[PDB]
Amino acid sequence: RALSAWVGYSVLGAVLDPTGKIVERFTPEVAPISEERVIDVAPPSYASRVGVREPLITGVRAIDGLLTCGVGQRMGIFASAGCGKTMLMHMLIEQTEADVFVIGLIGERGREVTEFVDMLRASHKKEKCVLVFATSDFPSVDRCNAAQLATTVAEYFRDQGKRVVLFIDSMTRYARALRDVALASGERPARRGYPASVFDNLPRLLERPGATSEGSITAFYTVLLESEEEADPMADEIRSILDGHLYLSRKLAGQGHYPAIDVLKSVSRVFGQVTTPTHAEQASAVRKLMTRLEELQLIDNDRAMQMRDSLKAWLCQPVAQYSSFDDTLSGMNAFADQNSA
Ligand SMILES: Nc1ncnc2c1ncn2[C@@H]1O[C@H](COP(=O)(O)OP(=O)(O)O)[C@@H](O)[C@H]1O
Repeated sequence: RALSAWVGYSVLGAVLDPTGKIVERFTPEVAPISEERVIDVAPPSYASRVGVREPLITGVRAIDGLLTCGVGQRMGIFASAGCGKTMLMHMLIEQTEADVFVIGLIGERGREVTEFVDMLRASHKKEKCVLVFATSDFPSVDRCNAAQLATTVAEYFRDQGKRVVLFIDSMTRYARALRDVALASGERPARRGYPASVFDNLPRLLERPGATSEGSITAFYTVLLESEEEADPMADEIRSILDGHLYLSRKLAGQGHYPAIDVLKSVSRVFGQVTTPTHAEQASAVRKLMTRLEELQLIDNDRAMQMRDSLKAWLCQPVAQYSSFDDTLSGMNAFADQNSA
């Protein structure tokens, strides 16, 4: 399982199978610069990293205002079917300003992999993106190697001083792949099916992104919620290792409200660390306003109803639209002024 892969500028604008071989390109080769690297390497020493200080502007108002991410943070995207998470990923790719984008699709159906590649084909920052994939037809070993290879490419470009963003689709599937790889060997599984090595190996992958002296890997990890929430232990044991999490709602999805971000169910554990005190005050004000508006739900009724509509309209944002951080904060200020009255 512990394989070596060839990474570098040669795979910029390219699709990789779980072994590091280029199986497709959507732009010419940027430069023939490569490196052989072990894809299951240990995370950087806790004493060598720099703290999550700077924020990462993702262009989305619901994130920049109430859930601001940090350069080096490890965010989670919690979704079920039809919550709109893949268009959220493409939105983040388009709007965010970063040197390199690295997507890692794990256990996805090959149709969806092709669809995402074709989406990357039309992006105007396509030469920055590197896709790594492992379809269902691949063994669990290769689905695991896919996420490890994506993290390794991100690490390569981090050591080059570049600002790197890393997506991993379905951390659930990488967890299940580690579980299956361990179970295929002599490993004992009484903990909800997952043996001991799974819980040591998940954070080993999660603790690799993060800011360094120069160069950084901000990472997003997606988690499937099934359609129950009564039986979902892996989601909650994954949320604990993340520096925040994004909750996507089937409710606002069925409404047509995208990004289907439930702001109240979400948090960025680096928000206060990457936001100015003014922004931090306005965020708490808008949070109180939202909790008051949803707490009320069963001339004082009319104003508050038009206010709920105004706020939900401000939170809604098509992937075409882009909002700068200044305008985002200008909207935050208005919806805080409303809380002050
Ligand atoms: N600009 C848009 N206008 C209307 N609907 C949109 C737009 N962008 C995304 N959607 C909705 O997002 C949904 C796709 O969700 P999807 O990303 O496939 O969720 P998942 O990734 O969890 O499968 C579609 O049903 C579509 O209605």
